[PDB]
Amino acid sequence: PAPALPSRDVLETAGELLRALAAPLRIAIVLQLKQSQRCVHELVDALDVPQPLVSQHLRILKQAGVVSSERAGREVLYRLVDHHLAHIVVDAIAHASED
Amino acid sequence: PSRDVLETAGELLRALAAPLRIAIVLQLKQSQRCVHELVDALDVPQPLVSQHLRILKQAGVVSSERAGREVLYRLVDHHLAHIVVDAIAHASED
Repeated sequence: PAPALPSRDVLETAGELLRALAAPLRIAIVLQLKQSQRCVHELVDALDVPQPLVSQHLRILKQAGVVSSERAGREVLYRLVDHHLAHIVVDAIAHASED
Repeated sequence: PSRDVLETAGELLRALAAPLRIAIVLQLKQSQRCVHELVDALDVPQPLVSQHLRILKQAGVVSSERAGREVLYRLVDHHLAHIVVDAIAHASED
C-alpha cells in the first residue's frame, strides 16, 4: 500500500542535495560536467560568467557531494561524482519545459 | 535550454527540497491520496500537510481532482517522482 518514510536523516540529506542543485548556474554546470570533465576556465568560457562566480558555485556543489576535482597534468578538472545526479537536473528541465 | 527553463527548473527543485515534501511525493508516486491518507502515512498534523500541499500545487508539483466523495492529490507527472527517488538513492550513501 503506502511506503516507508526513510529516516529523518535520509530525508534531510535528500533535501540538501536538491537545494544544492537548485540554481540556474549549478544546473548549467552539472549539464557541462555530464558531457566532459572541465577546468574552471572552460566553464567560464562556456557559461559566460566570471570566474569568482563559477568558483563559488563549484564550492557549493563540492560541499554537497555533487562534484569533485582532481589534478590532470597542469590543470585541476572538475567532474560529477555520480552521473545519475545529472538525471535529477535533466528531469527538472523536462518538467519545466512541459509547462 | 533557455534562461527561463533553467530558472523554472531551479524553482521546482527548491520547492521539492523540504523533507515533508519529499515524503509527500514518495506517497503520491504509488497512488493518488486524499489528505487524510497522507496525514496517516506521514504522522503529521492535518493543517501542516495541507500547507505543504497548497505550496506543492502552486509550484506545479501536485494537482487535486474530485473522485466521488473525495478530493484526491496526484503528482503532475513521473519526472517528479524520479527526481525524488534519485535524490533518496544518493542520500542513502553514508
